[PDB]
Amino acid sequence: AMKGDTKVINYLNKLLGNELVAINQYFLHARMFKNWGLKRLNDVEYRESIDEMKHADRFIERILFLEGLPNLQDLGKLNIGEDVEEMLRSDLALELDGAKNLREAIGYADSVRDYVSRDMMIEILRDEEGHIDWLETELDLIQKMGLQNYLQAQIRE
Amino acid sequence: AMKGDTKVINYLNKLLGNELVAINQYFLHARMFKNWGLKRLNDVEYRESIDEMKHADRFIERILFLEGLPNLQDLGKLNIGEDVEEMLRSDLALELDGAKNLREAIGYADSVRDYVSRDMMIEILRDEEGHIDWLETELDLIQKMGLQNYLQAQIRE
Ligand SMILES: [Zn+2]
Ligand SMILES: [Zn+2]
Ligand SMILES: [Zn+2]
Ligand SMILES: [Zn+2]
Ligand SMILES: [Zn+2]
Ligand SMILES: [Zn+2]
Ligand SMILES: [Zn+2]
Ligand SMILES: [Zn+2]
Repeated sequence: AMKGDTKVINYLNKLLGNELVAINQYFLHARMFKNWGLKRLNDVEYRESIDEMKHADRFIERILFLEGLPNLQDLGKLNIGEDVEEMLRSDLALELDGAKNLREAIGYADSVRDYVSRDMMIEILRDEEGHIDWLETELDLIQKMGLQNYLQAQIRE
Repeated sequence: AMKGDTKVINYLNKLLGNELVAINQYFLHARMFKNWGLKRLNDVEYRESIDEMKHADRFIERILFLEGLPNLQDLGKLNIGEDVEEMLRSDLALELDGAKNLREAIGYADSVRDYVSRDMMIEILRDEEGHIDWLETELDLIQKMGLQNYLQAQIRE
């Protein structure tokens, strides 16, 4: 029961849209992984999709508490990718942009004393840095091994 | 293990994108309803969101079976709406466009003897006509009652 900063609400709406794009992209990648028998990749995607759903729910709850309404930007075109490397590299692109947006939002909410919105986003950003670390690590392994050797290494004994 | 019609795959990708837009919009509406204490509205949304997730999964599975890959169009801007009538009227707009697209796809898959894709979409279209009926009925009740009386009538004894 309070009216929040108008720029804070706009940030929260931008960030919510980011989470929804990521969840859509996870929906497609999971099924693609599963079809190729890539169970370890599928299980990480699935698990991170749960993280993002939790973030979106937090955003919407915060917007509603601030007497704002959910109102999304153009969510654009997804770049789903055609092979595993491209899929993970697209995910990394989304994640790095989302983290950039989160930092910007955090700086601004902090600057205007919206410390509840700030603290929620800080928690979310910690989750996203974990997502980034995972992607970077996998992509570095694909570069080291070559994609086909990497994929062959996912096959279960 | 077969290669499907290229236009059939493009239809399936278009229709999949439709389902993802609808699921995003359900995610936002559910939480908005829940916040306003509109439990009956929230429960229908939630339940239909489950239908749409099932449809998207069918589409992706069919695309993968046809040796296609998931590849989405611009999913655009959602019109979330600012009051209950606007929210339901936006849902009706999505649903009517999605049903139009499904009929078009059904006619074409039938015309090229892709009767498995045709039959899957027919099943999906039956679900969507149910969604439409529900929306139209609620919207007719809002017109009859006025929105405020309608909303007051949702309140639980
Ligand atoms: Zn992914
Ligand atoms: Zn997230
Ligand atoms: Zn993430
Ligand atoms: Zn490379
Ligand atoms: Zn809705
Ligand atoms: Zn559907
Ligand atoms: Zn529907
Ligand atoms: Zn009206």
